[PDB]
Amino acid sequence: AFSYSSAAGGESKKILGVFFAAHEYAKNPEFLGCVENALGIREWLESKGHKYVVTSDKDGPDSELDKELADAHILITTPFHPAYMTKERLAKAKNLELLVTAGVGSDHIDLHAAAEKGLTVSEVTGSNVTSVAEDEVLRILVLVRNFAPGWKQVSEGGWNVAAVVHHAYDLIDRTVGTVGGGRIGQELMKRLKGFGLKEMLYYDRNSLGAEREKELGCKRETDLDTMLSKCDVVVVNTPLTDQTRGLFNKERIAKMKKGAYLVNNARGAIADTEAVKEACESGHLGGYGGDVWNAQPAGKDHPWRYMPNHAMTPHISGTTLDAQKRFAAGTKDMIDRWLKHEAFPEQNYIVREGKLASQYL
Amino acid sequence: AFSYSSAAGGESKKILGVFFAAHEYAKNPEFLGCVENALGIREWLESKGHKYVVTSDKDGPDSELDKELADAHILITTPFHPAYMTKERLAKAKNLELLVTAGVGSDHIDLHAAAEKGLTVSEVTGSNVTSVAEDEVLRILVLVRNFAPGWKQVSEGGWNVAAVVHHAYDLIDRTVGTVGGGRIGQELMKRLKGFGLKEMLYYDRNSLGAEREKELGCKRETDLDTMLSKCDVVVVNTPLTDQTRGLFNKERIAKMKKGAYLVNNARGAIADTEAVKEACESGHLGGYGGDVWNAQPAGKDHPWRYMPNHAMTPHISGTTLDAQKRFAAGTKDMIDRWLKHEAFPEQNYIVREGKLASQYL
Ligand SMILES: NC(=O)c1ccc[n+]([C@@H]2O[C@H](COP(=O)([O-])OP(=O)(O)OC[C@H]3O[C@@H](n4cnc5c(N)ncnc54)[C@H](O)[C@@H]3O)[C@@H](O)[C@H]2O)c1
Ligand SMILES: NC(=O)c1ccc[n+]([C@@H]2O[C@H](COP(=O)([O-])OP(=O)(O)OC[C@H]3O[C@@H](n4cnc5c(N)ncnc54)[C@H](O)[C@@H]3O)[C@@H](O)[C@H]2O)c1
Repeated sequence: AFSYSSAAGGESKKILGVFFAAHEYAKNPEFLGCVENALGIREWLESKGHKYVVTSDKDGPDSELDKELADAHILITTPFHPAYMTKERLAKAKNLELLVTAGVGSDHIDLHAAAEKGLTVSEVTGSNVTSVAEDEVLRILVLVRNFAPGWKQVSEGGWNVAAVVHHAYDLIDRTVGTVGGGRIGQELMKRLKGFGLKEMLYYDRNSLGAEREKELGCKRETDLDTMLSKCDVVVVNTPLTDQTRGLFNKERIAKMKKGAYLVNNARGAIADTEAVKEACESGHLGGYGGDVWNAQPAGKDHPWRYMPNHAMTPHISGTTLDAQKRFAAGTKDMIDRWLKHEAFPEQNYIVREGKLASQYL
Repeated sequence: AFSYSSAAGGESKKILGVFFAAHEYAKNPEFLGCVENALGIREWLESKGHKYVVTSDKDGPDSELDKELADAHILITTPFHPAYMTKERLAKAKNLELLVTAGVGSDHIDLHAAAEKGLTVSEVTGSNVTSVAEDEVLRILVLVRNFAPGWKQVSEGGWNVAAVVHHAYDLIDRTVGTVGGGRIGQELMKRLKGFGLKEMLYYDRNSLGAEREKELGCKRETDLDTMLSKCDVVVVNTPLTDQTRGLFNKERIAKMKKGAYLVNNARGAIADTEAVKEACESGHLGGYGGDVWNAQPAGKDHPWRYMPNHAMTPHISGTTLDAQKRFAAGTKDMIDRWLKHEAFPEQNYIVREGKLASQYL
């Protein structure tokens, strides 16, 4: 009922948010990361005379996302329920100036297309990198120690120790490799310190400190194939870039030790769907697990749901209640800064001044 | 077909082993811990002119265990499929001199009764204490991060991030308490080092080093109730003694923080069955998980199978293929030493010279 705002010329800005529905779970106000509570920023936007419109309806061209997209200045996405911003969707977005990811990973945006339009793309760098590091250890131990079939077995009334431990091992004196030595890569190695690994290995374009490598008890592998062929466990910790799409194909998976484990809480598309299914069926992989899929939601018939020895979940690790707090705060901050014509922290920029952040090249 | 042995007077000794069946999984000879492969010691016993008899049939009084028990000199048990050696069963065991546990925890033996008969009870101290420490971290992360419902959800074709993360948290800046600062207690704290806990706490009759406490980043809690009321997560790491039976009752569970997590890979009976079920149903417990049950096998109707927020499996953690190697070797060694009238390592003795090891008092 108020026509103006505290912005230039009192132009009312429209902020569009796409979040999953929490339905009854939204009764917990700590549950910020959902369409119902919308990061708890509605009153703070409405009180500036700005418009705040949110939806969980992002799929197909009849979507609330496509309706509302035309006159939106600011788009908030979340990786857990990601608005896929194609060249077409960006081109219809006539007022769009800022794309902010409530989480980490902005690959659900056409970054090359956003860059060409001079749009700004940002994410809450660092906000759930500890949460994913914890979940990666979870997935390693669950696959190595064969937890899931055992939990299934006793929940359905059975008792057969052998049907579980015929495929259960200890992590001690095994070799773990992280593809990526970024924030999550490093938080993983910090958390694998006490497990008495043979070696902790990382592959990245960037050497860490010699001092950092000592701190993390890790060693750099120059060649990826050289790292993979030493590893009992492989963890994916890169963004989804043009370099990293389908990086874990037939060829690259056969380069891994027989019965080795593949954990991916980075992005599904970094691992070829059919290649992971088959190597799980053959046993060339001891198992595959992660919260991330090449389509979000994953179609009912995504094979990663039904393949053997999998530790799959929906996209949960970076959106625990504790993670939601951090990326909510970071999202509000960047919208605050944008309205104040203030630079974001340099690390939060994925696309700025028509250029992609070096880690997406 | 040979009537004598390399023992005193060439008395053929009978070694009785009770193991679970591995059926087809016994095709893997690394799968030592099963009735079919029987720790791979048959030829080494038979070649000394000793008798080796093994069975998975240990339950009821019509059992192969009860038939064979009468004339057995040496009994090998395993906690994963434990022969319950009651006062009655011991009294029928006319030749029995040595009870050796292929694993750790000999509570499935009436130790007070074994002590009265002057029998020797031993276990492979240290043999799977790293394996259980790993699995305890597994169970903590699985319960805190709510893995299991998510794995169930996607395996049955669903997709609902909220139905999982409404009860999913991060471990960082939370407080973990281990009831027991023994081998597993210590291997747990070593593995929780990198998780940025608020505090790592332990309760034990025995202080560790001041130097050890620094090494483990831990602090001692004198009063159990004082430890419990600070703890987001509680891990059970004591043997099942007279002190520790039903230690986790109604009263003691209500002393834990609301929505706190209880992990038990020690022994089921340390936690009252109904008390754990109810506190899981009320949410006073965020969840309960472990591989150990007060009856082994657990009856089809054990409530811990069907209660909410559980991370239960059969008894697997201390009998991964890697653990089986270590307790097989230790069992063969102690039988070797017994035949040579050689003392076992002091730590392997549960019952010696009519006395119980201090940690079972
Ligand atoms: N499951 C979740 O909820 C969740 C949450 C957080 C992040 N993620 C995913 O994890 C990714 C990693 O996050 P982060 O915080 O570690 O980011 P980061 O930018 O700190 O780390 C990424 C690392 O990858 C390296 N890299 C990029 N392309 C490479 C290539 N071709 N070869 C070698 N190294 C390459 C970079 O040098 C960098 O060190 C995110 O981009 C996101 O896709 C998922
Ligand atoms: N799930 C499995 O497969 C598996 C495998 C290994 C052991 N376990 C169980 O774990 C138990 C612990 O194993 P461990 O290797 O740490 O043994 P440990 O003897 O090194 O540690 C036990 C600790 O409990 C303490 N303790 C005993 N009674 C106590 C009491 N009333 N109050 C306070 N402290 C008390 C002792 O002081 C000791 O430090 C075993 O007895 C066994 O029951 C299970």
